[PDB]
Amino acid sequence: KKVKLIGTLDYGKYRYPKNHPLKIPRVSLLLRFKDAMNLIDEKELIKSRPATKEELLLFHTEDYINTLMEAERCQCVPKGAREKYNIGGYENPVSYAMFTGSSLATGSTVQAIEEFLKGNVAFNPAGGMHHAFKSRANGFCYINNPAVGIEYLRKKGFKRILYIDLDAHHCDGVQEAFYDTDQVFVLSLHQSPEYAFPFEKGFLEEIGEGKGKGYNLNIPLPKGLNDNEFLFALEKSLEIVKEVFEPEVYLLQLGTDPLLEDYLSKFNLSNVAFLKAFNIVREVFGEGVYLGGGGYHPYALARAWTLIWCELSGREVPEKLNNKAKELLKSIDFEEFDDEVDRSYMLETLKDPWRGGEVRKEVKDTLEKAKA
Repeated sequence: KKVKLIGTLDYGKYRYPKNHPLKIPRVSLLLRFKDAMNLIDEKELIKSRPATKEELLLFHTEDYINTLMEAERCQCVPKGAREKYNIGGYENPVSYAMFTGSSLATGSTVQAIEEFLKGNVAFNPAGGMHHAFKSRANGFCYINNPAVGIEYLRKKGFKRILYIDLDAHHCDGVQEAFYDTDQVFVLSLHQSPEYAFPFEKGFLEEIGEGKGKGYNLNIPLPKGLNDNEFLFALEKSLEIVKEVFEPEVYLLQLGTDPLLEDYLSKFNLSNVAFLKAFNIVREVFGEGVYLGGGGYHPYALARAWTLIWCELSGREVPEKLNNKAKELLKSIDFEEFDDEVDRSYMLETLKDPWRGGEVRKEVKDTLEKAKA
């Protein structure tokens, strides 16, 4: 069984614009970072390929896909598309990430699935664009690779597919996509919509509809979440899923936004708890298909996914970053949101110290209601 990382430095040329949180390098940064740390070899890397039109149409509608292609190459917001497809605003702007970069991340998810089906283990850090809808952009996402991937598996004959989303934001796009079926089960832990995007979905009472009622489980969590609370919630929710669903295969999305250093979440987790969460899922369901996700702090993203790569790859995690790696991170013009918190300590070690605490009653209550 080989372990593979799907990626390419080309993502670096399809960055979001200016002000946008996705302006920073991410998968290209991960690749350069693992290379600088000498934690990856050429034969472990599979070059990302674009999703084909056919693969895209496994989930998205033609008119929507055609609009993304036209908007991108002509660099415009076609008449009626802002309203109809949610394209053009600050959130889902016109850029080359809208179709080319998105198609590359999505093809990489199909590649990750292809590798898994060959019996190998793969990680597509560019994947996990979980907010896009069948025919509309949303939450910085234009193409929903998790949904394309799940439909890819359904076409292959899988009838029990589990999707687990550990990103700090709700996979509203994925929820809608499989809300109606009992063939797919979606579990998402995320900041409560009472205070975080998408605000409109992500509540605990959304458990599906029709045949799929009972096959969607949202675990909304509070501000200031610590490591113990996140892992408590994870272990308990996995038990709920396990008692009701026996997956033939599962996909796991690993956005790094739940970390303390990422301002896009009110969660204050450590990279080490992030790593334990990943391993807890594997202990419960064995090996699955691994995807990236939201993560908007370059240092946080790089070190955390590096822990994931080291776990999968079977190599020891160095306790410190070498010079090439620190200089790489320092070269990223990022600018911390808070004028000065000082995140330079992140350059001094790969793993951060645990960030635990007591498990609040709120969290215990949510999981108890989720069970019933």
